[PDB]
This record gives sequence, structure tokens and C-alpha cells, in this order.
Amino acid sequence: AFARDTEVYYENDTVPHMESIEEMYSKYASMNGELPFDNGYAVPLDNVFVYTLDIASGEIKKTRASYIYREKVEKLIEIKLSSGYSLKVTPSHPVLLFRDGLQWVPAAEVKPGDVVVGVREEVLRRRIISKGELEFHEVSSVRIIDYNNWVYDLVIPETHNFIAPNGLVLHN
Repeated sequence: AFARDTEVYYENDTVPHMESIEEMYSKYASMNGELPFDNGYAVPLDNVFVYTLDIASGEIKKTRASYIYREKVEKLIEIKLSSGYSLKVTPSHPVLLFRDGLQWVPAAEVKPGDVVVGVREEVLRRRIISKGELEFHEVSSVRIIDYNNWVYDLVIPETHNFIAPNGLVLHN
């Protein structure tokens, strides 16, 4: 799951939005209502789409996202890239790395010097979005953060990943 300030890129109705996952949760809770589930809460999404990468081919396509779920968590791992971007996730959250080949590795196994996989972000702003160009980012720091707040998961029925506004390929 993702920290509240994780930016997400999505379309609804045909127009793009870029906002934090908490902002997006709050928008759809205003529009659709919140459902208590497990120790958390879920909100339904209507005609929200995110972009996803077929990692083997490099084809990017739109796919629907159905729900966002949130729950409270005490500690997260922050993976700070040399670029300055931070991915703040729960410790078992899979992160797409290149080590000996492309591999999903849980966040708690990521180390400084690892490289995280993304696409050139310009691809999300093209009129037609078809093929991604991969780009790798080096991990500078990995540390535990005292978080004590809501973490967010996106339910995407057809796929295991979606693309962030900075192009990172994130596990759903």
C-alpha cells in the first residue's frame, strides 16, 4: 500500500487528473460513499482509468481501476531516489527493480544502489499513449518512517501495475 501523498495519474470521463492518492480517495468518497471493510475503508470508482505497462513488450494501455482502499499503518518504508522522488510504501509492497533481470522485490528488500524501473514520463502527456520507453532510477536511501496514518491501495482488476505521473511502474 501507498502513503497518502503518493501522486497518481488517472483519467475519468476522458480528462486526466494528477493528484495524491488521498485527494483522489477523498474525491470519490465525496462522490460515491465510503464502505467499511476489514480494518479499513473502501471507496468505489466509476469510469476511472489508469495506465499500465506490459513490462515484457513495452505496450502501455488504459485499464479500469475499481476501488481505493485505505487503512491505518504505523511504519512505512521510504525509498528515496537520487532524483529526489520518494516512494513511501508498506514493507511488503512490491517494487519493480532491475537486478539480474526485471524483478518485483518487496520494499523491505530494496537497498541503496538498487535501481527502480519507470517509463519516460513524457509518454503520459502525449495525445496518443502507446509505447513506453523504460528509464531506470537509482535508489539513494531506504529508511523506516514513523507514519501513523492512512495508506492506500488501488484495486485494478486486470493488471498488476500502473504508471505514476513521474513514470514509475508501481505495483497496484
